[PDB]
Amino acid sequence: GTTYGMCTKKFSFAKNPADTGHGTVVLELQYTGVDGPCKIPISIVASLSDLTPIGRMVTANPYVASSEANSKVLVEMEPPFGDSFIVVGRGDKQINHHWHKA
Amino acid sequence: YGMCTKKFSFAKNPADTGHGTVVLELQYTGVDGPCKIPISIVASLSDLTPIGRMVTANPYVASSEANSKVLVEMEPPFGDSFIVVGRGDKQINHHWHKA
Repeated sequence: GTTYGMCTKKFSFAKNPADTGHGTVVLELQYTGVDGPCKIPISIVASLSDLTPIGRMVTANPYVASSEANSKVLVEMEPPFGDSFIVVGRGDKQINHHWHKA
Repeated sequence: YGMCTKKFSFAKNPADTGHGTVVLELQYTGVDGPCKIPISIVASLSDLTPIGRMVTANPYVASSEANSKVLVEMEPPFGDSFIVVGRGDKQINHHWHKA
């Protein structure tokens, strides 16, 4: 079927975020789980204490495409001016990467 | 990271989600990744102006590694439309109907 949940397992940053030539950043994620297809819990936040989404996901609503473990997904994003964190996963699964834009 | 240059294929029959969208599993054997997938919804093969909405907006082939699969979700208009992936002699298409 096509009833997909949020991915339940940890991701890793397979390649750390890098700037494009059009004012965005791209980040390669690797998914450790086998519950794909599943929706990636990714957002950009002001701090780890307030996970209100800010910034802009350019690759919006990305999915892990497969139940195969260690699948990779590339996400393009536009962090806000100033400080933010890219956060993937929730609770004890959460990984984070700080970003500063001047 | 420009547009992917090679022809894609669909891994399975395009699937109605029930909530008015279509999910496609795109396969790619090119080695020019990471690259942006040239996918859109159009009214007809004669007018490729994008219509509808990309739910999975701006999807990419994730790296230079061949043999990947990318899940794309799109909201076509009600009625007839075409899913189109690729350009020119690389273009593939699928006629979609939404009721």
